[PDB]
Amino acid sequence: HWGYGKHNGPEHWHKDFPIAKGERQSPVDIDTHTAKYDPSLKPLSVSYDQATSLRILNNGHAFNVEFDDSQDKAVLKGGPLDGTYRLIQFHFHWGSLDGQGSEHTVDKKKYAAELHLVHWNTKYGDFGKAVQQPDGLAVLGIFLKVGSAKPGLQKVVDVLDSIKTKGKSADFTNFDPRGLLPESLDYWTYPGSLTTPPLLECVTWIVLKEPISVSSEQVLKFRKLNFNGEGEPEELMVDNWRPAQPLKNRQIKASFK
Ligand SMILES: COc1cc2c(cc1OS(N)(=O)=O)CC[C@@H]1[C@@H]2CC[C@]2(C)[C@@H](OS(N)(=O)=O)CC[C@@H]12
Ligand SMILES: COc1cc2c(cc1OS(N)(=O)=O)CC[C@@H]1[C@@H]2CC[C@]2(C)[C@@H](OS(N)(=O)=O)CC[C@@H]12
Ligand SMILES: [Cl-]
Ligand SMILES: [Zn+2]
Repeated sequence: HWGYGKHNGPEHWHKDFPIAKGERQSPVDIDTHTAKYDPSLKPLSVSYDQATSLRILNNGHAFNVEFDDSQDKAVLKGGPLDGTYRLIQFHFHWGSLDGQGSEHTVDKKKYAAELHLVHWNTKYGDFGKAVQQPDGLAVLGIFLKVGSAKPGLQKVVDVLDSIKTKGKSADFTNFDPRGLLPESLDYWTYPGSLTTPPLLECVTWIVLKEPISVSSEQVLKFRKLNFNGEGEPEELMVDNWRPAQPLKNRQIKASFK
Protein backbone atom coordinates (compact mmCIF):
# COMPACT_ATOMS: atom_id res chain seq x y z
CA HIS A 1 0.00 0.00 0.00
CA TRP A 2 2.99 2.32 -0.20
CA GLY A 3 2.58 4.66 -3.14
CA TYR A 4 2.98 8.25 -4.29
CA GLY A 5 0.00 9.94 -2.68
CA LYS A 6 0.15 12.35 0.25
CA HIS A 7 -0.66 9.55 2.68
CA ASN A 8 1.51 6.75 1.30
CA GLY A 9 4.14 8.62 -0.67
CA PRO A 10 7.96 9.00 -0.44
CA GLU A 11 7.78 10.98 2.82
CA HIS A 12 6.14 7.99 4.53
CA TRP A 13 8.34 5.17 3.23
CA HIS A 14 10.99 5.38 5.96
CA LYS A 15 8.50 4.17 8.58
CA ASP A 16 8.26 0.69 7.07
CA PHE A 17 11.54 0.79 5.15
CA PRO A 18 14.09 2.57 7.41
CA ILE A 19 16.80 2.22 4.76
CA ALA A 20 14.95 5.09 3.05
CA LYS A 21 17.28 7.39 5.04
CA GLY A 22 20.33 5.28 4.19
CA GLU A 23 23.80 6.22 2.96
CA ARG A 24 23.32 5.08 -0.64
CA GLN A 25 19.77 6.00 -1.64
CA SER A 26 18.48 6.78 -5.14
CA PRO A 27 17.64 8.74 -7.15
CA VAL A 28 20.07 11.65 -6.85
CA ASP A 29 20.68 14.94 -8.57
CA ILE A 30 23.54 14.67 -11.03
CA ASP A 31 25.64 17.82 -10.72
CA THR A 32 27.36 17.74 -14.11
CA HIS A 33 30.16 20.05 -13.01
CA THR A 34 31.04 17.91 -10.00
CA ALA A 35 30.85 14.61 -11.91
CA LYS A 36 34.32 13.49 -12.94
CA TYR A 37 35.43 11.61 -16.05
CA ASP A 38 36.71 8.18 -15.04
CA PRO A 39 39.38 6.58 -17.28
CA SER A 40 39.07 3.30 -15.35
CA LEU A 41 35.60 2.75 -16.81
CA LYS A 42 35.59 0.04 -19.49
CA PRO A 43 33.45 0.36 -22.63
CA LEU A 44 29.75 -0.12 -21.85
CA SER A 45 28.17 -3.12 -23.57
CA VAL A 46 24.42 -3.30 -24.08
CA SER A 47 23.63 -6.64 -25.75
CA TYR A 48 19.86 -6.86 -26.21
CA ASP A 49 19.76 -8.65 -29.59
CA GLN A 50 18.42 -11.92 -28.15
CA ALA A 51 16.03 -10.29 -25.67
CA THR A 52 12.87 -12.30 -25.00
CA SER A 53 10.02 -10.20 -23.62
CA LEU A 54 7.19 -12.16 -22.02
CA ARG A 55 4.53 -9.99 -20.44
CA ILE A 56 3.53 -6.46 -19.47
CA LEU A 57 2.00 -5.83 -16.05
CA ASN A 58 0.35 -2.95 -14.23
CA ASN A 59 1.64 -3.46 -10.68
CA GLY A 60 -0.24 -0.54 -9.15
CA HIS A 61 2.83 1.72 -9.20
CA ALA A 62 3.88 1.65 -12.85
CA PHE A 63 3.77 -0.84 -15.71
CA ASN A 64 6.51 -3.40 -16.18
CA VAL A 65 7.67 -5.35 -19.21
CA GLU A 66 9.17 -8.64 -18.05
CA PHE A 67 11.78 -10.72 -19.87
CA ASP A 68 12.87 -14.34 -19.77
CA ASP A 69 16.07 -14.24 -17.72
CA SER A 70 16.45 -18.01 -17.36
CA GLN A 71 19.30 -17.79 -19.87
CA ASP A 72 22.05 -15.38 -20.87
CA LYS A 73 20.18 -13.35 -23.49
CA ALA A 74 19.71 -9.60 -22.96
CA VAL A 75 22.73 -8.55 -20.90
CA LEU A 76 24.59 -5.46 -19.76
CA LYS A 77 28.36 -5.56 -19.25
CA GLY A 78 31.38 -3.26 -19.15
CA GLY A 79 31.44 0.29 -17.92
CA PRO A 80 31.62 0.21 -14.09
CA LEU A 81 30.31 -3.34 -14.09
CA ASP A 82 32.27 -6.44 -13.16
CA GLY A 83 30.74 -9.51 -14.73
CA THR A 84 27.46 -9.99 -16.56
CA TYR A 85 24.08 -8.51 -15.65
CA ARG A 86 20.90 -10.03 -17.07
CA LEU A 87 17.89 -7.91 -18.07
CA ILE A 88 14.82 -8.96 -16.10
CA GLN A 89 12.38 -6.10 -16.70
CA PHE A 90 11.95 -2.45 -17.56
CA HIS A 91 9.48 0.20 -16.44
CA PHE A 92 9.05 3.96 -16.39
CA HIS A 93 8.43 6.78 -13.93
CA TRP A 94 6.54 9.80 -15.24
CA GLY A 95 4.75 12.96 -14.23
CA SER A 96 1.31 14.50 -14.44
CA LEU A 97 2.92 17.38 -16.36
CA ASP A 98 5.81 17.52 -18.85
CA GLY A 99 7.92 19.54 -16.40
CA GLN A 100 8.34 16.65 -13.98
CA GLY A 101 8.44 12.88 -13.85
CA SER A 102 12.05 11.76 -13.83
CA GLU A 103 13.67 10.44 -10.66
CA HIS A 104 17.25 11.43 -11.34
CA THR A 105 17.75 15.08 -12.20
CA VAL A 106 20.57 16.78 -14.09
CA ASP A 107 21.68 20.07 -12.53
CA LYS A 108 18.26 19.97 -10.86
CA LYS A 109 16.47 19.65 -14.21
CA LYS A 110 13.52 17.26 -14.17
CA TYR A 111 12.66 15.37 -17.35
CA ALA A 112 9.14 14.29 -18.34
CA ALA A 113 9.87 10.66 -17.52
CA GLU A 114 12.60 8.12 -16.90
CA LEU A 115 13.04 4.59 -18.22
CA HIS A 116 14.65 1.94 -16.00
CA LEU A 117 16.04 -1.28 -17.45
CA VAL A 118 16.69 -3.55 -14.46
CA HIS A 119 19.46 -6.18 -14.56
CA TRP A 120 20.81 -8.63 -11.99
CA ASN A 121 24.38 -9.90 -11.50
CA THR A 122 24.51 -13.48 -12.81
CA LYS A 123 27.15 -14.43 -10.24
CA TYR A 124 24.33 -14.52 -7.67
CA GLY A 125 22.11 -17.03 -9.47
CA ASP A 126 18.79 -15.20 -9.28
CA PHE A 127 17.24 -11.79 -8.70
CA GLY A 128 16.33 -12.48 -5.07
CA LYS A 129 19.84 -13.45 -4.09
CA ALA A 130 21.19 -10.53 -6.11
CA VAL A 131 19.22 -8.02 -4.02
CA GLN A 132 21.11 -9.24 -0.97
CA GLN A 133 24.40 -8.07 -2.45
CA PRO A 134 25.98 -4.60 -2.68
CA ASP A 135 26.66 -5.18 -6.39
CA GLY A 136 23.65 -7.33 -7.12
CA LEU A 137 21.86 -5.06 -9.57
CA ALA A 138 22.55 -2.65 -12.42
CA VAL A 139 19.86 -0.29 -13.62
CA LEU A 140 20.23 1.53 -16.91
CA GLY A 141 18.34 4.80 -16.66
CA ILE A 142 17.25 6.81 -19.67
CA PHE A 143 15.55 10.21 -19.58
CA LEU A 144 12.49 10.98 -21.68
CA LYS A 145 11.67 14.45 -22.99
CA VAL A 146 8.59 15.47 -24.96
CA GLY A 147 9.11 16.16 -28.65
CA SER A 148 9.19 13.74 -31.57
CA ALA A 149 7.57 10.34 -31.06
CA LYS A 150 9.74 7.33 -30.25
CA PRO A 151 8.74 4.65 -32.79
CA GLY A 152 10.16 1.85 -30.67
CA LEU A 153 7.89 2.82 -27.78
CA GLN A 154 4.58 2.69 -29.66
CA LYS A 155 4.08 -1.06 -29.18
CA VAL A 156 4.20 -0.44 -25.43
CA VAL A 157 1.87 2.55 -25.66
CA ASP A 158 -0.80 0.68 -27.61
CA VAL A 159 -1.03 -2.24 -25.17
CA LEU A 160 -1.58 0.00 -22.13
CA ASP A 161 -5.35 0.03 -22.68
CA SER A 162 -5.36 -3.69 -21.86
CA ILE A 163 -3.60 -3.20 -18.50
CA LYS A 164 -5.34 -0.06 -17.30
CA THR A 165 -5.69 -1.19 -13.69
CA LYS A 166 -3.55 -2.70 -10.94
CA GLY A 167 -3.14 -6.45 -11.28
CA LYS A 168 -3.81 -6.58 -15.01
CA SER A 169 -1.25 -8.25 -17.27
CA ALA A 170 -1.05 -9.09 -20.97
CA ASP A 171 1.14 -11.18 -23.24
CA PHE A 172 3.93 -8.99 -24.57
CA THR A 173 6.29 -11.11 -26.61
CA ASN A 174 8.82 -10.14 -29.25
CA PHE A 175 9.34 -6.60 -27.97
CA ASP A 176 12.86 -5.35 -28.67
CA PRO A 177 14.12 -2.98 -25.93
CA ARG A 178 16.85 -1.69 -28.25
CA GLY A 179 14.21 0.59 -29.76
CA LEU A 180 14.08 2.57 -26.51
CA LEU A 181 17.73 3.63 -26.47
CA PRO A 182 19.14 6.98 -27.61
CA GLU A 183 22.05 7.11 -30.07
CA SER A 184 24.76 7.84 -27.51
CA LEU A 185 25.82 5.62 -24.62
CA ASP A 186 27.59 8.45 -22.75
CA TYR A 187 26.64 8.03 -19.10
CA TRP A 188 27.05 8.89 -15.43
CA THR A 189 27.39 6.17 -12.84
CA TYR A 190 27.22 5.91 -9.06
CA PRO A 191 26.31 3.33 -6.35
CA GLY A 192 22.70 3.55 -5.25
CA SER A 193 19.46 1.79 -4.40
CA LEU A 194 16.08 0.71 -5.65
CA THR A 195 13.95 3.86 -5.93
CA THR A 196 10.83 2.17 -4.56
CA PRO A 197 10.35 0.09 -1.42
CA PRO A 198 12.16 -2.03 -0.30
CA LEU A 199 14.74 0.63 -1.31
CA LEU A 200 17.56 -1.93 -1.09
CA GLU A 201 21.05 -0.54 -1.65
CA CYS A 202 22.23 -3.05 -4.25
CA VAL A 203 22.29 -0.98 -7.42
CA THR A 204 25.04 0.27 -9.69
CA TRP A 205 23.29 3.07 -11.53
CA ILE A 206 24.15 3.88 -15.12
CA VAL A 207 22.25 6.95 -16.29
CA LEU A 208 22.57 7.91 -19.95
CA LYS A 209 23.29 11.55 -20.70
CA GLU A 210 21.28 11.70 -23.93
CA PRO A 211 17.51 11.61 -23.39
CA ILE A 212 15.17 9.95 -25.85
CA SER A 213 12.29 11.93 -27.27
CA VAL A 214 8.71 10.72 -26.98
CA SER A 215 5.59 12.43 -28.27
CA SER A 216 3.09 14.25 -26.09
CA GLU A 217 0.51 11.70 -27.23
CA GLN A 218 2.69 8.81 -26.06
CA VAL A 219 3.23 10.19 -22.56
CA LEU A 220 -0.44 11.20 -22.35
CA LYS A 221 -1.32 7.52 -22.68
CA PHE A 222 1.06 6.69 -19.81
CA ARG A 223 -1.04 9.12 -17.76
CA LYS A 224 -4.28 7.27 -18.54
CA LEU A 225 -3.19 4.25 -16.50
CA ASN A 226 -4.62 3.65 -13.04
CA PHE A 227 -2.96 3.12 -9.65
CA ASN A 228 -6.22 1.50 -8.54
CA GLY A 229 -7.46 -1.97 -9.39
CA GLU A 230 -10.46 -2.78 -11.56
CA GLY A 231 -13.76 -1.94 -9.89
CA GLU A 232 -12.24 0.79 -7.73
CA PRO A 233 -12.33 4.62 -7.76
CA GLU A 234 -10.02 5.90 -10.48
CA GLU A 235 -6.75 7.47 -9.41
CA LEU A 236 -4.61 8.30 -12.43
CA MET A 237 -1.15 6.75 -12.49
CA VAL A 238 0.96 9.91 -12.63
CA ASP A 239 3.89 11.29 -10.64
CA ASN A 240 5.13 7.85 -9.65
CA TRP A 241 8.62 9.19 -9.07
CA ARG A 242 10.74 9.48 -5.97
CA PRO A 243 12.55 12.83 -5.53
CA ALA A 244 16.35 13.20 -5.34
CA GLN A 245 17.97 11.91 -2.15
CA PRO A 246 21.15 13.03 -0.31
CA LEU A 247 24.33 12.15 -2.23
CA LYS A 248 26.12 11.43 1.07
CA ASN A 249 29.71 11.87 -0.21
CA ARG A 250 29.27 9.37 -3.03
CA GLN A 251 30.96 10.41 -6.25
CA ILE A 252 29.25 10.41 -9.62
CA LYS A 253 31.55 9.36 -12.45
CA ALA A 254 31.25 10.29 -16.12
CA SER A 255 32.14 7.93 -18.97
CA PHE A 256 33.01 10.94 -21.11
CA LYS A 257 35.08 14.13 -21.43
C1 LIG B 1 11.86 -11.70 -3.80
O1 LIG B 1 12.94 -11.99 -4.68
C2 LIG B 1 12.74 -12.25 -6.03
C3 LIG B 1 11.83 -11.42 -6.72
C4 LIG B 1 11.53 -11.57 -8.12
C5 LIG B 1 12.20 -12.63 -8.82
C6 LIG B 1 13.11 -13.46 -8.15
C7 LIG B 1 13.37 -13.28 -6.76
O2 LIG B 1 14.29 -14.10 -6.06
S1 LIG B 1 13.94 -15.62 -5.70
N1 LIG B 1 12.45 -15.69 -5.17
O3 LIG B 1 14.83 -15.92 -4.64
O4 LIG B 1 14.03 -16.31 -6.94
C8 LIG B 1 11.95 -12.87 -10.31
C9 LIG B 1 10.87 -11.99 -10.96
C10 LIG B 1 10.84 -10.56 -10.38
C11 LIG B 1 10.54 -10.64 -8.83
C12 LIG B 1 10.52 -9.22 -8.17
C13 LIG B 1 9.52 -8.26 -8.89
C14 LIG B 1 9.82 -8.14 -10.38
C15 LIG B 1 11.16 -7.36 -10.57
C16 LIG B 1 8.69 -7.54 -11.25
O5 LIG B 1 8.69 -6.07 -11.17
S2 LIG B 1 7.51 -5.33 -10.41
N2 LIG B 1 6.18 -6.06 -10.85
O6 LIG B 1 7.53 -3.98 -10.89
O7 LIG B 1 7.77 -5.54 -9.02
C17 LIG B 1 9.05 -7.98 -12.67
C18 LIG B 1 9.79 -9.32 -12.52
C19 LIG B 1 9.80 -9.58 -10.99
C1 LIG C 1 13.12 -7.80 -2.81
O1 LIG C 1 12.33 -8.21 -3.91
C2 LIG C 1 11.28 -7.42 -4.34
C3 LIG C 1 11.62 -6.23 -5.02
C4 LIG C 1 10.65 -5.30 -5.53
C5 LIG C 1 9.27 -5.63 -5.32
C6 LIG C 1 8.91 -6.82 -4.65
C7 LIG C 1 9.91 -7.71 -4.16
O2 LIG C 1 9.57 -8.92 -3.46
S1 LIG C 1 9.06 -8.86 -1.93
N1 LIG C 1 9.65 -10.11 -1.17
O3 LIG C 1 7.65 -9.01 -2.03
O4 LIG C 1 9.63 -7.68 -1.38
C8 LIG C 1 8.16 -4.71 -5.83
C9 LIG C 1 8.63 -3.36 -6.43
C10 LIG C 1 9.96 -3.49 -7.21
C11 LIG C 1 11.08 -4.02 -6.24
C12 LIG C 1 12.45 -4.18 -6.98
C13 LIG C 1 12.91 -2.87 -7.69
C14 LIG C 1 11.85 -2.32 -8.63
C15 LIG C 1 11.80 -3.21 -9.91
C16 LIG C 1 11.94 -0.81 -8.99
O5 LIG C 1 13.01 -0.57 -9.95
S2 LIG C 1 13.94 0.71 -9.76
N2 LIG C 1 12.98 1.96 -9.82
O6 LIG C 1 14.81 0.67 -10.89
O7 LIG C 1 14.53 0.58 -8.45
C17 LIG C 1 10.58 -0.47 -9.57
C18 LIG C 1 9.60 -1.39 -8.83
C19 LIG C 1 10.50 -2.18 -7.84
CL1 LIG D 1 -3.97 11.41 -5.03
ZN1 LIG E 1 12.42 2.62 -11.54
